[PDB]
Amino acid sequence: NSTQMNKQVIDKYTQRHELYLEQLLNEIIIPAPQIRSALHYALFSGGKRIRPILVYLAGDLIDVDQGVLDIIAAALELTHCYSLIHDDLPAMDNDDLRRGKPSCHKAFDEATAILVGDGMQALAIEVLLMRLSPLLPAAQVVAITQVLVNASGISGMVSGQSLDLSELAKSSVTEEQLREIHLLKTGKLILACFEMVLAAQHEVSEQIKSALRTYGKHIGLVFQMQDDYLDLYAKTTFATLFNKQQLEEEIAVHYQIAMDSLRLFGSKAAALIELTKQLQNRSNL
Amino acid sequence: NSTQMNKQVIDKYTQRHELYLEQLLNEIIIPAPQIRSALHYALFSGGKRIRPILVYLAGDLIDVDQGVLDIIAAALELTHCYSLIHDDLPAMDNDDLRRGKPSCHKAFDEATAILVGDGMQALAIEVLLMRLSPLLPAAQVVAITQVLVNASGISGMVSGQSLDLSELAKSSVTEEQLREIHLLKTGKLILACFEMVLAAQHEVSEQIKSALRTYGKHIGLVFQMQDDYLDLYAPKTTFATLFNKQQLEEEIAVHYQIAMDSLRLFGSKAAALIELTKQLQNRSNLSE
Repeated sequence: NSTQMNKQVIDKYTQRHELYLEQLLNEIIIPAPQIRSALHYALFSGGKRIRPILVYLAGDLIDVDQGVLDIIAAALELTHCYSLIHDDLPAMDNDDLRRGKPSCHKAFDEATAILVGDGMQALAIEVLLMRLSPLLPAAQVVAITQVLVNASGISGMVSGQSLDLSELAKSSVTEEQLREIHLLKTGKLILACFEMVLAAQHEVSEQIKSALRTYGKHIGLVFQMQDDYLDLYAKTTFATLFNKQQLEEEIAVHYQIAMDSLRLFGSKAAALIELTKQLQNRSNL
Repeated sequence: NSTQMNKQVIDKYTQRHELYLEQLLNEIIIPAPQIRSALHYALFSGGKRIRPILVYLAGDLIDVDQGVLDIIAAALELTHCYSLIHDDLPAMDNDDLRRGKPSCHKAFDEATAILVGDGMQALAIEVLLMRLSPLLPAAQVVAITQVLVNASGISGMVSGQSLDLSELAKSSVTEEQLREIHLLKTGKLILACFEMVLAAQHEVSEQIKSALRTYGKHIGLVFQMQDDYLDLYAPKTTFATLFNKQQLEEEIAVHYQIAMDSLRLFGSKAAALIELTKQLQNRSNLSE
């Protein structure tokens, strides 16, 4: 009943987000029609939009304008999707397929896949700088754009993916290195949802900052724990380092920490709690 | 004296730029050894890099802080370098050699080339945001970064390179289309040198703005004319297939002449840039 109301809040965020991306793409001057077509193809591959959903939900918690959350969600989804297209390339993960359809470089060509990835990374910065300027002071525009580029660059995602491709091949890798790799590759951009939202206000409570930072950290880690779990149950991963009921144990523990950090917000977090329960339920076998 | 006073000014600007890049690179947390190794391999070479110099020389003309200039020029080279690494890949221009040495994917692998390119693009923006913020008002920081990201993205460089690959294969390309493709691919980024420099000041005069913009448009165009002139004559569709030898030679000359005359508002203050322009012109003249 209130499960029904909460799922609809999430669904309305998803549909709002996807509509906003269409409008945004249409508003950009793109002299090469192949870039426009491949961008659309890439951006609409059936992604679950978890990074936008988190931006809206965490943004609701601290009452930022949904117009602002529209910009931030778009930026992150563009960044995330650029990385997917590049990761799919033959030189990296070499994925012929993404979900149902062929992957970007198969539906178009490799050059187009590379260039589109390059363009979406830039577009995400363009979108923040041009559309956050009328809604927010310039120092706030700088601060949140900083967060994205810190997390996505050589200090984060770029190093993390490099290490994902090189290190995981051999069996010299420790749990500590695996955790570090995943924190850089996925963990930091998941964090960036919460950091970019927090950087919309001047002075947020330190208890609120810490609660969202705890949720972000532990949700980002546990997704990967869940991914490795599912991979093997439905060379070295979380499934190699932990056994069946041990990796299961880790899943529940990190979800509980994530759940507990939201107790501060009480009623206001019921939709985020509901999302967290669905995400946890992806492994309820 | 003055034929070597201004010549050494150009030499000193490369040295300053390379030294600023090293310091910058050695400060960022780069958790992957492959990344910091390939970054350093790609970013440092012999000879001079034209975009940072143009930033320095245009920045001098309107007397902006040289600390600011270091940052803008670094971000520009990082953006330029990322694009070269990506264009060098087998999916695109397929270059085994960048200049004289093996390209980034040949010295390392294609994944490292893609990723380092990806990280350089992000770094250029990081450098702009963190380093300009104690020096300039936040509004200017935003507008400076806007210029680079508009010129480098899908409305500019990315469409420019996509159309360079798909359309130039055909020989049905007009002079009009060829001029548009090169403006999107390189023209806008070269123009960004002058435009990012202009966004450092609050009340720049429109006669100054227009004088830089004219130099920028004609210089970015004529480099590509020179490139097409060079690798056909001295050592598909190009400027060298659409213009003949003598026509191209005059097109080179006229566009450089327009570029020279654009700086006469500055006068003797521009003598550094004029000598560089004449140096850039004469790598087409050495055939004659």
